Order: sequence, then structure tokens, then C-alpha cells
Amino acid sequence: TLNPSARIMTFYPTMEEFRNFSRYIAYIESQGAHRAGLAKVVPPKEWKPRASYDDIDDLVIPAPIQQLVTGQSGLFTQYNIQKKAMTVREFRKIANSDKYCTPRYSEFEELERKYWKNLTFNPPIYGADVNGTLYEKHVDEWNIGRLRTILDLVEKESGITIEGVNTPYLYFGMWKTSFAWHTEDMDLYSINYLHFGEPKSWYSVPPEHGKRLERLAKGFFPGSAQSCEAFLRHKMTLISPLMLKKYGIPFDKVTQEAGEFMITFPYGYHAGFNHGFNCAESTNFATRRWIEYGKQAVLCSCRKDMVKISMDVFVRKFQPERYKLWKAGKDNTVIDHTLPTPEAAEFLK
Amino acid sequence: PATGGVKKPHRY
Ligand SMILES: O=C(O)CC[C@@H](O)C(=O)O
Ligand code: NI
Ligand SMILES: [Zn+2]
Repeated sequence: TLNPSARIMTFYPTMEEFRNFSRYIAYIESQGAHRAGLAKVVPPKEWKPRASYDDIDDLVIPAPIQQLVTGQSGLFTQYNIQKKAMTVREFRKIANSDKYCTPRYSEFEELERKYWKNLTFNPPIYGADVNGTLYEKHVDEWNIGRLRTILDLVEKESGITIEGVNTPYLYFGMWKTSFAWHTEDMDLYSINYLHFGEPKSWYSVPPEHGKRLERLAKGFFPGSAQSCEAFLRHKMTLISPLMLKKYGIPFDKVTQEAGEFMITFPYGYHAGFNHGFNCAESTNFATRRWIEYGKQAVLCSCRKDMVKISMDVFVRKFQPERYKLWKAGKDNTVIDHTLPTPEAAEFLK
Repeated sequence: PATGGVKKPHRY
């Protein structure tokens, strides 16, 4: 009953609700936000993660990537070519240059049409996956560098750092730069804050319909699926909404504006593109509900360096009564994507 | 090892 349309919801927390992060996530899930697989959270007007973004021109983007895209009829494959390092000011000059700047347009639908029509032309540069944060160290609310969720158990118990997952990543985008369809590593949650600049548009498939998308993708790229079952985790696959609609895959879209947060939920597939020069900060996080997803996540093993997280510490601590069975490989739990996370019980009475 | 890796995808 809580958002049975499974559409993307937007929330407006007061400063008081905003202070406790994991508690608010539990709240929006009690409101059915997780069903769409993506949700927007507009922070209270008083809140600000940083006083000014005018002192970062010398920040270096170590490995910018040029996005070469090949495809047709709504199905594409993206090849990220690493380019020489450059500073933000240099990236900005190129981003706003006449060659890569956002084309003129009226409504969003028009820009979206131009994106899908020209994505294989004039390959843009994306300052993606950059180690770092732009938050001021005194910001305690929704600080992406320290969210305080159970995902912290990984670093606290194994002392293992997985950059981008338990640490923040910055993304400097320009017109037409894209992020392919995927769910988070280990099917975790993700938080994405657009610090400044032009918008970032998103597409999302309800977690309860995720398999349908995987099925559809496997059909479009049989060779890729043959080489790796979780090939989508390679983050190279682009699929247009027209193709999603044509094959009956449910989905929704939303545009994130500067100063707004986007939360992706476990096993929630998403993809998108940047409208123009901008900067976003992202990382992963977890809740008790994620644990079962982590245990059942289909992983990529055809490549080195892929993110892998042992679920042993979570099962042992949060599901001690199921731990022995699980180790024996006999845990047959079935995930119900509609159910909110346990921490939400508080808001359901 | 059981836990490790990096979020950044392999580039070309
Ligand atoms: O900004 C991007 O490149 C996409 C980020 C999105 O995949 C996320 O989960 O934060
Ligand atoms: Ni993502
Ligand atoms: Zn793979």
C-alpha cells in the first residue's frame, strides 16, 4: 500500500529529522521509498555541507575518462578511455567550452531526446570516481565521509578500506557524460549529493522487477552474459527508456538538482546522465535489511579488483541464529523487496 | 582475500 505505484518519492526532512541519518532512511522506507529503488531527499534550507566551492580549482582529477559509446536501436556499450590528469579549472573550461557545453533546449524531455540521439557522438570527458570529499569536517549531518551505518563494520573489524564503497568518491561531469545501468556493489545502498552545477537525471527500475531487467539485458548481450553472469557490474551497458518501455520493464525517471540528495536502495537498478558541468559526491552504506541482499548478491569474478565483501561478520552479528545454517550453505531465505528495514518498525505503529 | 577491491571500474 506504501507507494504501490513504485514511483520515485521525494522527501523534505526538517533539521530535527535530518540529524539522524540511518533513522531517516528507516523512515522513508516506512513510507515505501525503497520500492522505486531510488528516492530524492531535499535537505532543510539551513543545512550546507560547505561554505563555498570557489577554492577547488587546483583539485586534481587523476584519471579522467573519455566515454566512447557504440550501439544502435537503444542498446549501447560504453568504453571508458583514461586520459591525462587535469585540474578542475581545466575540466571546467572544457565542460563549458562550445564543443562540449549543453545544447540549447526548452523542456527536459527535449534534452533527454538529444542525449539518446547524440550519445555515440562527440565523446565527452567524465571526471569520475575521484578519491575525496568536499564536505567541511565540522558537518555532522549526512556527512558522506562518515554516515555511521552498519557498513562501518567492514573497516572496524577487518580494517579493510574499499575506496568508493566505505570512502567518498567525487564525480565532475559535463554534458552527455553517463553512468550505465547497475546496482551498487554487493547490492548495497548508495547516497549521492550534487554539490553544485547543472542537473543529473536518473532512471530507476523497482528492485522487485530487477530480474526482468537482467533477463532483458542478458538477451541483448548474450556474449557478455556468457562470459560473466553479472556483466552489468562492468558498468558498460546503456539501455534507453524507449527500449525499457518496449519490453515491458517498469521504470521511472527523476532529475536531481544542485543541493539535493539521491538515495539508491539494495538491488535497485539505475542509470543516468549529466546535463552539464557539475560535481557530485557518492559512497555506499547499509542497513539491517541489506544483509540478506549482500548474502544473495550475484558477483562478478571475471575481473580483478572487483568489490567483494565477506558477509560473515554481518550474519554472525545480526543473524546468529541463522549463522550455522548459512555457513553450511543451507540458508534458503527469500527476499521480499517490498518490506521496509526492521529499524522502521518504530514509525509503523 | 574475502573482502577487498575498489569501486572504480577498469578503464581502457
Ligand atoms: O554520478 C554518477 O556517475 C552516478 C552515481 C550513482 O551511480 C550513485 O549510486 O551514486
Ligand atoms: Ni549507483
Ligand atoms: Zn565480470
